[PDB]
Amino acid sequence: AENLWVTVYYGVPVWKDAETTLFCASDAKAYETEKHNVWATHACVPTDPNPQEIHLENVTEEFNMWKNNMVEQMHTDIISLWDQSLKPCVKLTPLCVTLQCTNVTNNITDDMRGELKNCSFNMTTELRDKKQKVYSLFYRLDVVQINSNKEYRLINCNTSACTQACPKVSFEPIPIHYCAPAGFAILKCKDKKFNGTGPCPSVSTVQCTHGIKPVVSTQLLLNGSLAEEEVMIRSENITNNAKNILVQFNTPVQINCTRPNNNTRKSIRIGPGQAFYATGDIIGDIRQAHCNVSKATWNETLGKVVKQLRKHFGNNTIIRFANSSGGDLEVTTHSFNCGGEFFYCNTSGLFNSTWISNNDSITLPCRIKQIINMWQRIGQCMYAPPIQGVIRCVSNITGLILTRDGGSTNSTTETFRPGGGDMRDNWRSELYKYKVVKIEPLGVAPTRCKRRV
Amino acid sequence: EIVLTQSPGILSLSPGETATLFCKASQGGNAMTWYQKRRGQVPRLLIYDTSRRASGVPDRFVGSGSGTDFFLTINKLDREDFAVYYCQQFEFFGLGSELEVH
Amino acid sequence: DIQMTQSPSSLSASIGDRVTVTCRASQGIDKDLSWFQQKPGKAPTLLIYTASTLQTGVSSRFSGSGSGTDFSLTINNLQPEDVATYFCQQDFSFPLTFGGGTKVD
Amino acid sequence: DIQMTQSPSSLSASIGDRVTVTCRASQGIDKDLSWFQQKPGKAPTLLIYTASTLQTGVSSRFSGSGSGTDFSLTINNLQPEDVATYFCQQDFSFPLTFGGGTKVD
Amino acid sequence: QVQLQVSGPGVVRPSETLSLTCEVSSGSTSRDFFYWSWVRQTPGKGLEWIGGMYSNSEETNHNPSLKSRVIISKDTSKNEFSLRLTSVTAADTAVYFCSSRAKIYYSASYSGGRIDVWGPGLLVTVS
Amino acid sequence: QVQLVQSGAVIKTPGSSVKISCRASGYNFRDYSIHWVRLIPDKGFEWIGWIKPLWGAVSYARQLQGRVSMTRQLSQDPDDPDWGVAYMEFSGLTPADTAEYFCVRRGSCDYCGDFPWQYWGQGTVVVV
Amino acid sequence: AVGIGAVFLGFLGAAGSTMGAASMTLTVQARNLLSGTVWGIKQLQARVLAVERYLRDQQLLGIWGCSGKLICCTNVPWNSSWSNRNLSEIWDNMTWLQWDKEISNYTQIIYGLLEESQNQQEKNEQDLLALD
Amino acid sequence: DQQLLGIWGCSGKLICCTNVPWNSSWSNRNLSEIWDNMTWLQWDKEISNYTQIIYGLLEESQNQQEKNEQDLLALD
Amino acid sequence: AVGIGAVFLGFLGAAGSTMGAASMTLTVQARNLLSGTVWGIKQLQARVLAVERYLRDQQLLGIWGCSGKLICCTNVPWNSSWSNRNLSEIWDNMTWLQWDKEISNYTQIIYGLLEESQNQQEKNEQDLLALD
Ligand SMILES: *[C@@H]1O[C@H](CO)[C@@H](O[C@@H]2O[C@H](CO)[C@@H](O[C@@H]3O[C@H](CO[C@H]4O[C@H](CO)[C@@H](O)[C@H](O)[C@@H]4O)[C@@H](O)[C@H](O[C@H]4O[C@H](CO)[C@@H](O)[C@H](O)[C@@H]4O)[C@@H]3O)[C@H](O)[C@H]2NC(C)=O)[C@H](O)[C@H]1NC(C)=O
Ligand SMILES: *[C@@H]1O[C@H](CO)[C@@H](O[C@@H]2O[C@H](CO)[C@@H](O[C@@H]3O[C@H](CO)[C@@H](O)[C@H](O[C@H]4O[C@H](CO)[C@@H](O)[C@H](O)[C@@H]4O)[C@@H]3O)[C@H](O)[C@H]2NC(C)=O)[C@H](O)[C@H]1NC(C)=O
Ligand SMILES: *[C@@H]1O[C@H](CO)[C@@H](O[C@@H]2O[C@H](CO)[C@@H](O[C@@H]3O[C@H](CO)[C@@H](O)[C@H](O[C@H]4O[C@H](CO)[C@@H](O)[C@H](O)[C@@H]4O)[C@@H]3O)[C@H](O)[C@H]2NC(C)=O)[C@H](O)[C@H]1NC(C)=O
Ligand SMILES: *[C@@H]1O[C@H](CO)[C@@H](O[C@@H]2O[C@H](CO)[C@@H](O[C@@H]3O[C@H](CO)[C@@H](O)[C@H](O[C@H]4O[C@H](CO)[C@@H](O)[C@H](O)[C@@H]4O)[C@@H]3O)[C@H](O)[C@H]2NC(C)=O)[C@H](O)[C@H]1NC(C)=O
Ligand SMILES: *[C@@H]1O[C@H](CO)[C@@H](O[C@@H]2O[C@H](CO)[C@@H](O[C@@H]3O[C@H](CO)[C@@H](O)[C@H](O)[C@@H]3O)[C@H](O)[C@H]2NC(C)=O)[C@H](O)[C@H]1NC(C)=O
Ligand SMILES: *[C@@H]1O[C@H](CO)[C@@H](O[C@@H]2O[C@H](CO)[C@@H](O)[C@H](O)[C@H]2NC(C)=O)[C@H](O)[C@H]1NC(C)=O
Ligand SMILES: *[C@@H]1O[C@H](CO)[C@@H](O[C@@H]2O[C@H](CO)[C@@H](O)[C@H](O)[C@H]2NC(C)=O)[C@H](O)[C@H]1NC(C)=O
Ligand SMILES: *[C@@H]1O[C@H](CO)[C@@H](O[C@@H]2O[C@H](CO)[C@@H](O)[C@H](O)[C@H]2NC(C)=O)[C@H](O)[C@H]1NC(C)=O
Ligand SMILES: *[C@@H]1O[C@H](CO)[C@@H](O[C@@H]2O[C@H](CO)[C@@H](O)[C@H](O)[C@H]2NC(C)=O)[C@H](O)[C@H]1NC(C)=O
Ligand SMILES: *[C@@H]1O[C@H](CO)[C@@H](O[C@@H]2O[C@H](CO)[C@@H](O)[C@H](O)[C@H]2NC(C)=O)[C@H](O)[C@H]1NC(C)=O
Ligand SMILES: *[C@@H]1O[C@H](CO)[C@@H](O[C@@H]2O[C@H](CO)[C@@H](O)[C@H](O)[C@H]2NC(C)=O)[C@H](O)[C@H]1NC(C)=O
Ligand SMILES: *[C@@H]1O[C@H](CO)[C@@H](O)[C@H](O)[C@H]1NC(C)=O
Ligand SMILES: *[C@@H]1O[C@H](CO)[C@@H](O)[C@H](O)[C@H]1NC(C)=O
Ligand SMILES: *[C@@H]1O[C@H](CO)[C@@H](O)[C@H](O)[C@H]1NC(C)=O
Repeated sequence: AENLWVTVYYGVPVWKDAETTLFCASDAKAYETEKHNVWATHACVPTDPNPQEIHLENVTEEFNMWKNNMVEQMHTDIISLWDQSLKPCVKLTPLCVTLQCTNVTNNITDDMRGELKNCSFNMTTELRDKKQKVYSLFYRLDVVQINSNKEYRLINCNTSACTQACPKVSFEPIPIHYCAPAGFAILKCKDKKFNGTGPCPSVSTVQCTHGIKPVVSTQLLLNGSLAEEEVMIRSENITNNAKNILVQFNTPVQINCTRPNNNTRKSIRIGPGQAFYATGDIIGDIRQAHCNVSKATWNETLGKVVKQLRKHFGNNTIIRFANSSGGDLEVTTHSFNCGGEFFYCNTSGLFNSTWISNNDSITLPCRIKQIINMWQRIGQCMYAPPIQGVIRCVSNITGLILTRDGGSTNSTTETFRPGGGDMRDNWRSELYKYKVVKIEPLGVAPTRCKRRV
Repeated sequence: EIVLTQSPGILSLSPGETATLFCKASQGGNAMTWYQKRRGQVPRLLIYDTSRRASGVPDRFVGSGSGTDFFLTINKLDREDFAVYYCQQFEFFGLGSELEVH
Repeated sequence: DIQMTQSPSSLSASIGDRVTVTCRASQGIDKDLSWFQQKPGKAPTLLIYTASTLQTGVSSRFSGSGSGTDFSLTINNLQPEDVATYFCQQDFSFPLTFGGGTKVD
Repeated sequence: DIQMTQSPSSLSASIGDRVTVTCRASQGIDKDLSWFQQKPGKAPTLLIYTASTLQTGVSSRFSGSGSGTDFSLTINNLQPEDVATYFCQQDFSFPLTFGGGTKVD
Repeated sequence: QVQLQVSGPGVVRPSETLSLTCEVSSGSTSRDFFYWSWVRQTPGKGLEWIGGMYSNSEETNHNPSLKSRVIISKDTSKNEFSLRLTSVTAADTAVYFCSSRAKIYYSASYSGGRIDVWGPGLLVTVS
Repeated sequence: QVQLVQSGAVIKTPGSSVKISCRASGYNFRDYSIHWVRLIPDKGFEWIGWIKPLWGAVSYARQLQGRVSMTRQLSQDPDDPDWGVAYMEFSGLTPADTAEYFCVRRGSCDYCGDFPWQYWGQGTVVVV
Repeated sequence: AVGIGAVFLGFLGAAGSTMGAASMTLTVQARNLLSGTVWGIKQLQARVLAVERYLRDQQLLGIWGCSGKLICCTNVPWNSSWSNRNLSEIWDNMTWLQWDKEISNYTQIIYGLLEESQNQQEKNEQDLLALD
Repeated sequence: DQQLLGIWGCSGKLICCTNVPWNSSWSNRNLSEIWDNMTWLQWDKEISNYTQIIYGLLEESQNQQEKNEQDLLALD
Repeated sequence: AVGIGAVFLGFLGAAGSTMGAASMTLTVQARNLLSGTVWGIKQLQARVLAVERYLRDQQLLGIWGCSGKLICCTNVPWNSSWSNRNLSEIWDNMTWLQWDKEISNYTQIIYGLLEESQNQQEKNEQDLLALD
C-alpha cells in the first residue's frame, strides 16, 4: 500500500505563461452601421453577447504589464490595419505642384500671423489635354516657401506621395475585444490596489477582453477606463526617470473641444474617378480652435495626483508641474482626433502649478494640421479631408503620461512634465489587467491503484 | 538623489594578482553598473545588472552584491586591466577607483 | 400552500440505531423534499436534496426513501453528532413550507 | 579505485547444473556491474548489463541477482557453450576495474 | 462575517419596520444567479419562509401568509440582502435566517446537485 | 556594427554656445534613445539628458535647464533608414564647462535597461 | 421544484482547489479545449495551431495505456525519489500549479517509463495470444 | 464529433451501449415501431428537444463509471 | 554508472532490418509522423495535408478492430493464396519494402475483410448484450 502507481489525468486545469496571437472581434452593433464607415466593421467576427468571466478561488499569479505580450500585438495590428484602410483611396500624385499662395482675406495684424494661406494652382482636369486653375485654403503647418514672387509647396513634396484618406471612412473608435483561441485563456486581475506588477490575489478568467476604445492621444489619454476608488500611479521603475509614469485617476475630467470656423467642402476633379476635397470659403469669423476644462475639477484632480505622488517620494516633497520641454509637434503638445479632424492643443495652461508639503474654465488654443505623419514612417504620409460645419466634441480626460526630470545635485523638489512618446503607453493603460496563458492538460500524479491486466 | 561612494580609492597591486573593489549606495533595491576606462581612451561597459558581463568581456570580471553593498572582483589581473573603474546608478556616478601597478 | 407534517417531534435511541423520520405532504410534491440538520442555536445545514440523493459532504448514514406525498429519512448507526433538529422542506410550489422538527436524544 | 573480487577462479559442474558466480566490491557500486563471457582466445562478449537486466541475444539461462557490493550471476541448465571465462565489470567510478575470471569446466 | 450572516437591529418597536441585512456574495460566474431567501424560525411554529428574490431580477417572491407586508431588496455591490417587514407585531419575534438558493450543476446540460445551505440566524424580538 | 561619430574638438569663448553633433549608424535609429554625458577632470562624470529620436521627446538634468537643448534629424529615404543625426546645443558657456562630452546608446539585450550605455562615441573636448 | 437556482460551473473553475476537487470537473475543461484579407490567415493559423496541439495531446495519450479515456492507471510504480510526498498531503492540500512546479524535472522520464511499460504490455499481450 | 463521442462510454467504436435507462417520458414509443417503421429524419424531428439532456446523462454516467472503476482498482 | 554512452535511435532507422527488429522501434516512428506572404499559405497547406493524412489513417484504423493501439489482432484468417510464405522467412529474413512490393495487389481485399469482420463482431457484441 506504501508503493504508489502513476496515473495520467487529461484535462487537468493548469496553465503556463505564453505568447500567442489573439484574434480581434468587434461588436455586431457596428455592423448594423455598415458599408465600411470605419475599419473592422467588415473584417471582424461579431462578439459574444454574454462575455462570461469566471471568478476564481484561492489562486494567485504574478503579472507584469511592462514585459507583457499582446500590447505589441495590438500596436502591430492597429498599425497594419491603419495601413490597410488606405490602399483603395487616392494618391495625391498630381498635387505636389507649384502653389501660388496669398494671405487669406482677413484684417491682417502685422505682429501676429494669419494661420490660413489661400493658394491657387494649375491642376489637371479629367481630360489629359485641358488643365484648370483652381484655388483652396491651407494652414501654415502644411506648406513651405521655396526660393518678389511668393510661391509655396507642400511640406511632403520630398519624402512621399500623400495618400488622401477616403472621406467615406471615419476615424471614430469602436470597442474591439481581443479573444483568445481555443487552448488559451485570458486572466484579468480584479484586485483594487494592484499597481500592475507582482502577484495579484483575485484573478478571473474570461474568453474575451472588455471594451478597448482605441484612442490616438499623446498626452492626456482620452476615453479610458476609470480607476476604482482612488488615483493610481504606475511605473516599471520609479527611480528610473527614463520610464514614463502612467497616472489613472478615479473621477473623469470633462473636456470640450471645438473648431468654430465654418468651412466649405469643395471637390476638385483630379482625373477619372479621382476627387480631391479642399477647403472652400470660411463662412463667418476666422477664429482659433480651442478646448475647455473646468478650473475647479482640474485643480482638485491635480491635488489628488499630488496626494498620491507623495506616497513614492516621502511627505516633505515639493511637487511642481511644468510644460513639455521640446521636440516635435505631437510630443510636446497633446494631439487627438475629434471626428476625422486632428487637433494639436497647447497644454501649458494645465501643467503650471506648485504644491507644498503643508465657475471659470481653463481655455487652451490648438493648431489644426491636415497632413499627418502618423507613427513616423519613412514614406507614408496622409492628407485629411476638411469636414463641414462647426466641429465640437466632448471627451473625458482619464489619465496622464508623466516624466520626472533629471534630478541630481541635491534636488529638494521633483518636477513632472507631460510627454506622449511611444503610442504603446496608451495601450498599456488598457491591457494592464489581462495576461494570456496556455492551457496544458494531462497532468500526472500517483495513487494507490495498479492496472488489472 | 542617490549618492555613490567607492571605498578603496587608489589600489596598487601587482599583475597576476586578484583585486576586489567595493561600492556603497544610499538607496538600495536597484541594479549597479560597472565601467572601465583606461588612460586617455574611450570608456567601456564592464558589468550591467550587477551580475551580467557585457560584450567583449572575459569571465575574470565577476560582479556581485546586494542591497547597498556591491563588489567587483577581478581575478588574475593583466597590465591592460590597470585602469579606472566607475560605479553607476541610474544617472549618478562615483568618483572612480584607480588601479595601479605596485 | 402545501402542508408538511414531520414525525416525530422527538425520537430516542441508543448509539448505533437505525432510526426513521417520516415526512408527509398534503399534495403531490413528488420528489421535491429536502432534509436539513440543525444544531440547537445554529443554522440548519443540508443533508438530503431531491429526497433520495445524498449531498456531498454528509456521510452515507443519512439515506432517504419514499415518493409522492410520503418520505422517510433513515439514519443507520446513529452518532453523537446526530443530536440535532431535522426538517423536511417542500420546494414544489410557492410558498416554501418546511417540517415540524425532529429532535434526536 | 574500487577493488572487484570475482569467485571462484574455476567451478566444475555436470551438464544441466545451476551454478553461481559471486562478485564482491569494496565500495558502493550499487547496480553498476556487468557480466561478460570470454571464450579462451576470443573477445569477451556481453551477458548482463546493470547487474539484473538480461541483454538481448543471450538466453534466459544467464540471470543476475544481488545489490550494493555483492552480486551473483546464476546459470540454470549449464551448457557446453558456457565453457568460458566470466568477468564482472565495475563502471561506477573511474577507473574501470573488472573481475578476476571464472572458468567453467 | 460568515457567508449569509444576517445583521441589523435585534429589537423592533411595535408596528414599525423590521429591517435586516445579510452578507451575500456574487457567484463564481456573472452567468450565475442566486435566490436569496428570508426564513424565520419561531418557537411556536416550525421554520417559516418569509420571502426572497432572484439575484438576476428585482421581482420579489414571498409567502402570502404575511400578506404582502414585506419589502425584499438587495444590493449585490454592497453584499446586502434586506428585509423590510412592515407593521411588525410580537408574532414576528423569531430567529431569522437568510439562505442562498442555487444548484451545483457541473456541465451545461444537466442538474448535478442543488445547494441550499443557510447562514446562522439573528433573533429579532418585537415588544 | 554600431558606430557613433562625433565632431572634432572645439575651442570657444565664455558666453558663447557650442553645437555638438552625433551621427549614429548601423542600427534602426528610431528605436533606441540617445543620452548625453560629460566628463570633467576632478569631478568625474555628470549626466546631461536624453532624447528619444522617434519624436524628439527630451529630458534634461535639473541643474542644467535653460542652458542645454537637444534636437534630432531623421533619415527620410527608403534606402538608408539606419543612419541618423542627434544634436546638442550647449549655451551659457563658463570656463567651468571645459570637459569631454560623449553621446551614448544603451545595449540591445532583454535585461538591458536604458542607463547601461553600451556604445560610446569617441568624445569631444570643449575648452572655454 | 419551482424556485430552482443554478451555479454555472464554467470553463477553468478549479484552479486553486485541491486535486480531488478538480478531478470531477476536468471533463468540461477537456471539452472546452477544442472549439473556439490577412486576418483570416491569422485566425486560420491560430485555429490550426489549436488542432495541432489537440492532436499532439491525443497522439501522446494514445501510445500510452489509454486511447480516449480521461482517467488512466498503468503498471509503472511511482518512484519515491521524485517527490517523496504521501497520499493525503498531495490529494487534499496541494494545488495544481504547485504540483506542476514540484515535479517539472522528471516529466520526460515519466513519459518514457509509461511508453516502455505500454510497449512491453503490447508485446506481452501479443505473446499471450500467440499460444492461442 | 470524435471528442463528443470520446467523453462518453466509447472511444472509437461505432455502436455503443451505456448504463443510462431510456426515459419513457421522452418519446414513449416501443421497440418494434421505432426499429421497423420509423425513418431517420422522422426520428430526428421526434426527439430534437431532449438531446442535450441525453448528452448530460451520458456524460454523468460515464464519469461516475470512471470514478467507480478507479475505486475498484483502489483496493488492488 | 559514470562513463555512460548512448546511440540516438532516431526516426526511420529500421528500414533494411527485419520485421521483428522494426516491431520494437515502430512506436517512435509513429510518434514523429505528426508534428514537423504566400509562403505561410504553402506551409499551412502542407501542415493541414499532414493532419489530413494522420486523421485519415486514424479513421481507417478506427473502423477496424483497434481504436488507438499500434498492434492489432483480428479474426480474419490469412489467406494462403495471397503470398504462401511461412512464418520464419517472413519474420526473420524479409525486409519491409520487399514485403510491401510482394502483396501490393490484395491490400484493398484485406481492408474489406477487416471491415466486414469488425462489423459482424460489432453486431455479435450488440446481440450478446441483447439477452442481458
Ligand atoms: C470619446 O468618446 C465620446 C463618446 O462617444 C466621443 O464623442 C462622440 O464622438 C463622435 C465622433 O466625433 C461623435 O459622432 C459625430 O457626431 C456628430 C454630431 O451629431 C451628433 O448628434 C446628432 C443629433 O443628436 C446625432 O444624430 C449624431 O448621431 C451624433 O450623436 C455627427 O454629425 C457625426 O455624424 C457624421 O459622421 C458620421 C460618421 O459615420 C456619419 O455617419 C453621419 O452621417 C454624419 O455625417 C458623428 O456621428 C459623437 O457625437 C460624440 N458623442 C457625443 C456624446 O458627443 C469622443 O469623440 C471620444 N473621443 C475622441 C477623441 O474621439
Ligand atoms: C484690424 O486690425 C488692426 C491691426 O492692424 C486694428 O488696428 C488697431 O486698432 C486699435 C484700436 O482700434 C489701435 O489703437 C490701439 O488701441 C489699444 C487699446 O487702447 C492701445 O492700447 C494701443 O496702444 C498701444 O499701441 C500704440 C501704437 O499703436 C502705442 O503708442 C501705445 O503705447 C500702446 O503700446 C493702440 O492705441 C491700433 O493702433 C491699431 N493698430 C495699428 C497697427 O495701428 C483694427 O482696429 C482692426 N479692425 C477691426 C475692424 O477689427
Ligand atoms: C502655450 O501657451 C502659452 C501661454 O498660455 C504660450 O506662451 C506665450 O508665448 C509668447 C510667444 O510665444 C510669449 O512671448 C510674448 O510675445 C509677445 C509678442 O510681441 C511679447 O510682446 C511679450 O512681451 C510682453 O510681456 C513681457 C513680460 O510681461 C513684457 O516685458 C513685454 O514688454 C511685453 O509686454 C511676450 O514676450 C509669452 O510670454 C508666453 N506667455 C507666457 C505666460 O509665458 C506658448 O507660446 C504656447 N505654446 C506654444 C508652443 O506656442
Ligand atoms: C527597476 O525595477 C524593476 C522592478 O523590480 C527591476 O526589474 C527586475 O530586475 C531583476 C534584475 O535586476 C530581474 O531579474 C530577477 O532578479 C531577481 C533578484 O536577483 C531574481 O529572482 C532573478 O535573478 C536571478 O538570476 C540571475 C541570472 O540567472 C542571477 O544573476 C541573479 O543573481 C539571480 O540569481 C530574476 O532574474 C527581475 O525579473 C525584474 N523584475 C521586473 C518585474 O521587471 C529593474 O531591474 C529595476 N531597474 C534597475 C536598473 O535595477
Ligand atoms: C513652456 O513654457 C514656456 C514659458 O513661456 C514657453 O517658453 C516660451 O516659448 C516661446 C516660443 O514657443 C518664446 O517666444 C519667443 O518669441 C520671440 C518673438 O519673436 C522669438 O524671437 C523667440 O524665438 C521665441 O519664439 C517665449 O519667449 C518663451 N518664454 C519663456 C519664458 O521661455 C515654452 O515654449 C513652453 N513649451 C511648450 C512646449 O509649450
Ligand atoms: C482665395 O483666392 C481666390 C482667388 O484665386 C478668391 O476667389 C476670388 O474671390 C473674389 C472676391 O469675391 C472674386 O471676385 C473672384 O471671382 C474669385 N475668383 C474665383 C476664381 O473664385 C477667393 O475668394 C479667396 N478665398 C478666400 C477665403 O480668401
Ligand atoms: C501677407 O503675408 C506676408 C508674409 O508672407 C506678410 O509679410 C510680412 O508679415 C509679417 C507678419 O505677418 C510682418 O511682420 C511683416 O512686416 C510682413 N512684411 C512686410 C514687408 O510687410 C504681409 O504683411 C501679408 N500682407 C500683405 C498685404 O502682403
Ligand atoms: C497656371 O497655369 C498658367 C499657364 O501656364 C500659369 O500662367 C503662366 O505663368 C507664368 C509665370 O508667371 C507666365 O510667364 C506665363 O505667361 C503664364 N501663362 C499664362 C497662359 O497665364 C500660371 O502661373 C499657373 N498658376 C496659376 C496659379 O494660375
Ligand atoms: C508594486 O507593488 C509591488 C508589490 O505588490 C512592489 O513589489 C515589492 O516592492 C518592495 C519594495 O516596496 C520590494 O521589497 C519587493 O521585493 C517587491 N516585490 C516584487 C515581487 O517585486 C513594487 O515595488 C511596486 N511597484 C511600484 C512602482 O510601486
Ligand atoms: C455653416 O454654413 C452653412 C452655409 O454653407 C450653413 O448652412 C445654412 O444654414 C441656414 C440656416 O441655418 C440655411 O438657411 C441655409 O440654407 C444653409 N445653407 C447651406 C448651404 O447649407 C450652416 O448653418 C453654417 N453652420 C453654422 C453652425 O451656422
Ligand atoms: C463642456 O460641454 C458641456 C456640454 O457638452 C457643458 O455642460 C453644460 O453646462 C451648462 C452650464 O455651463 C449646462 O447648462 C448644460 O446643461 C450642460 N450640458 C451638458 C450636456 O452637460 C460643460 O459646461 C462644458 N464645460 C466647460 C468647461 O465649458
Ligand atoms: C507620510 O504621512 C502619512 C500620513 O498621512 C504616513 O502614513 C506616511 O507613512 C508618511 N510617509 C513618510 C515617508 O513619512
Ligand atoms: C502659469 O501661471 C501663472 C499664474 O497663474 C500665469 O501668469 C502664467 O501665464 C502661467 N503660465 C503660462 C505659460 O501661461
Ligand atoms: C524636404 O524639404 C524641407 C524643406 O527644405 C527640408 O527641411 C527637408 O530636410 C527635406 N527632406 C529631405 C528628405 O530632403
